[PDB]
Amino acid sequence: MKQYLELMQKVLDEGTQKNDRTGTGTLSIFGHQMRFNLQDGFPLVTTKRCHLRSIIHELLWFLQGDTNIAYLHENNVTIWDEWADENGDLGPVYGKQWRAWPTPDGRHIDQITTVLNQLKNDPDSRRIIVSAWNVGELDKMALAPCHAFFQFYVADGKLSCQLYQRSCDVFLGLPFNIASYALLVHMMAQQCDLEVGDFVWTGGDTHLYSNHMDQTHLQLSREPRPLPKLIIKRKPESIFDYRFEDFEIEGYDPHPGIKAPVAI
Amino acid sequence: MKQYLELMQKVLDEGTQKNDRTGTGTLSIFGHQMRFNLQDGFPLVTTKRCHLRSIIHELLWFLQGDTNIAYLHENNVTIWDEWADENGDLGPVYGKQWRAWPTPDGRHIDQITTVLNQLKNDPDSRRIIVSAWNVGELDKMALAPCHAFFQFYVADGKLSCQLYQRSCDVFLGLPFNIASYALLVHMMAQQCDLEVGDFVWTGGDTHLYSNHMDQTHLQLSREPRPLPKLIIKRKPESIFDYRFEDFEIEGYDPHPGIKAPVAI
Ligand SMILES: Nc1nc(N)c2c(n1)CC[C@@H](CNc1ccc(C(=O)N[C@@H](CCC(=O)O)C(=O)O)cc1)N2Cc1cn([C@H]2C[C@H](O)[C@@H](COP(=O)(O)O)O2)c(=O)[nH]c1=O
Ligand SMILES: Nc1nc(N)c2c(n1)CC[C@@H](CNc1ccc(C(=O)N[C@@H](CCC(=O)O)C(=O)O)cc1)N2
Ligand SMILES: O=c1[nH]c(=O)n([C@H]2C[C@H](O)[C@@H](COP(=O)(O)O)O2)cc1CO
Ligand code: NA
Ligand code: NA
Ligand code: NA
Repeated sequence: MKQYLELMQKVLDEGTQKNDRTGTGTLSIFGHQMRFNLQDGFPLVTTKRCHLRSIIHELLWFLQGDTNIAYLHENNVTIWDEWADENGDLGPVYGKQWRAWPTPDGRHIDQITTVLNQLKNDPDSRRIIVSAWNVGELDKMALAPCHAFFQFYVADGKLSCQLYQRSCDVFLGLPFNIASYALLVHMMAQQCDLEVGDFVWTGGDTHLYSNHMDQTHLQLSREPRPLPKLIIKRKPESIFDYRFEDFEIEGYDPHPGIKAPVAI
Repeated sequence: MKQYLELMQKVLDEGTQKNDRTGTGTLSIFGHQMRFNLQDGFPLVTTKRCHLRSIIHELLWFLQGDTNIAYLHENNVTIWDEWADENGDLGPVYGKQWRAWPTPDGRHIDQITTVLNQLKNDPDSRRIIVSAWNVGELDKMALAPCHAFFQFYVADGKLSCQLYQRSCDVFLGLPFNIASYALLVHMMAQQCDLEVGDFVWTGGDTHLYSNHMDQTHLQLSREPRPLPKLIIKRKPESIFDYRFEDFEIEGYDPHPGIKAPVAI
């Protein structure tokens, strides 16, 4: 995507060399923002093939409030493998915080249900937020959330969303993270009878790993292609009733996939 | 400031009409980002007179963990009067969440001490974060947090900070928000023996109130003046031990103040 390839070139040209948690090393910038008008097309990177199978199941898993990777296994999804405990648990990561944020007094807040009701009853609200950054449970989480915080917004019948990503592996993570939240905006918009607006991506520590450089130079040599179109084939009874089969990406004609080793 | 006046003009050129909680009406955009290199000067708006005294005291109050306006009144600061209850209490807003975020298992997390220790011991960490968005306590707060989430970053011996402001009153609120976080970066950098880097401001619902329009255009007719310079005159033994008199602002030569009504 044009904005994505501009970010990748900016990190190369302007990033500072950092040592990181993994010992791999990165080039890093701090603070970036991109905007995708979702009526221009679904923002799925075209300069390498990105597989949505795993994205979609993961988002459906988040929405079910699930943090045990069994559901992912049942669908041959392995991306949470490293971090699950001997019983297949990750602790209270995204799904738990989205669906059952615990109050200090033993109650719970369903942030997804709250946002749905805010969009349907108070669409002008400036407080339509889902946060995974539960400070009091970070220690129990298998991994600290990268997509920390997102906010919805309604203007002129269009639903927009902004994601704050505290830490962004530009090569391996960001294509999938953009697609996940773009998919969620379409789902939310459908359940609230809204049109789709913008997906705004904001990054904190935005980096390229030092062993992703050959892959980065290859990708930057490729020209982007027109964006595909997301079709939702069925309107479920609620945001919690979608199925993998409900989604079709029409007209996705990407360049070949690019493999690179993940920093553990 | 150049960046601030460009934001005002963008809301005016690109914003849409929204009703709002307060009944006033706004012109708003969703998603914005701007940067202030703090080595260029202290980013206190010059195209109207802004009163740094309230900004400083409010920040010292936050850092104490206080959420009652009595301290502010001891120092003739009235900016929180409209939302306090009969006893001066705001509920568990910024200061409480910064210093003592309550967990479900009875603990409290001092996020300011946490990020100070991360900056001293693990400055490459990608999760040097303070959040005020405590979902489980929003209903106890007089106002939901506007400057909701911020992240620190270190490169080339300089401390940077990014704020996610989910809701921004551009004319009345934003000048105070920018200066407050810039001051905090200087204080943190002092305590960590770092130089100052960038303050990155990111906005969610970024709006001009309908009854701020004549004031906004008056300000836009003015040329920014040179940024003032912040001098800190002591190194306290901790981030919690600063005093109002430790700060001096040099070379602040603003255009006249512009009065506007706050939306309650
Ligand atoms: N959907 C999603 N994506 C994730 N990437 C992701 C998860 N779920 C959940 C967990 C973990 C999964 N880890 C993996 C990601 C990718 C592969 C992998 O090899 N994929 C292939 C094949 C895929 C396919 O076939 O379709 C391929 O893609 O080709 C393996 C494991 N993550 C977190 C995550 C991390 N990071 C960065 C920021 C920092 O570099 C560092 C954090 O470290 P720190 O705490 O110090 O900041 O990980 C992001 O940027 N975004 C993120 O979501
Ligand atoms: N809608 C809304 N709600 C909030 N709670 C909120 C904000 N906006 C924005 C920032 C913060 C509240 N801080 C302030 C900041 C400034 C003033 C103020 O009075 N400024 C004028 C004087 C006006 C006059 O004399 O008529 C000046 O600068 O001279 C009041 C409160 N929080
Ligand atoms: O620091 C601030 N900066 C700021 O701009 N505001 C403004 C944003 C909104 O106009 C208003 C909050 O109202 P609301 O929760 O509906 O967004 O106060 C409020 C605060 C309070 O800290
Ligand atoms: Na940038
Ligand atoms: Na504590
Ligand atoms: Na003190």
